[PDB]
Amino acid sequence: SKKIGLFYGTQTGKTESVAEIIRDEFGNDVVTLHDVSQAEVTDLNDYQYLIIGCPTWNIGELQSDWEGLYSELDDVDFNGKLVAYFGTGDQIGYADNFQDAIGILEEKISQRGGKTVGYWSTDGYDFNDSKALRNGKFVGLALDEDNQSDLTDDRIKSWVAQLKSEFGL
Ligand SMILES: Cc1cc2nc3c(=O)[nH]c(=O)nc-3n(C[C@H](O)[C@H](O)[C@H](O)COP(=O)(O)O)c2cc1C
Repeated sequence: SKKIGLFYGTQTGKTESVAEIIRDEFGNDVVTLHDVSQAEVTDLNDYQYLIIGCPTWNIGELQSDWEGLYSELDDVDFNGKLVAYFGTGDQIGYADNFQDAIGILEEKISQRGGKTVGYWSTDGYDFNDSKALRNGKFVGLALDEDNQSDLTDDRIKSWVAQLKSEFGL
């Protein structure tokens, strides 16, 4: 399959709204949305191209539904999969743990064989520390709907263009 499986979690709905934007931005290239509150870890097996969305909560912690699946990721093999990440977070209120959730998820998924695509520049954010940092870039798209909502659509448009190349669409 060349459809993209987008698996997101949300507590206050912001990550879901951004997920819908990414689906729209992919245009006629199909992206299928999956809320992880309704998923089983084995649903991840169904795609070769995955997009993982998660907000960071409670000072550096996973969104609740994602924590449930996280615990079972050693039950899946991500070899042969290309995986991109996005997150929502607040760089002003949580400057020391900005986007940690996607960094925790990517470290596990890459341990299990997934190959990360979609690295994103840190220019234009004001933060101190992040578990999503990888040699000076973020592991994936960092969105901030609390402080930088006006930038979200442009950031998504750019990242989707990069993803279509990295997924070979
Ligand atoms: C109590 C609380 C703690 C938060 N902790 C973090 C954090 O550690 N890191 C961060 O980047 N954002 C943090 N956020 C910001 C949320 O990730 C952000 O509002 C996000 O858009 C929520 O996504 P959701 O609506 O999909 O759940 C926190 C927000 C609140 C209210």
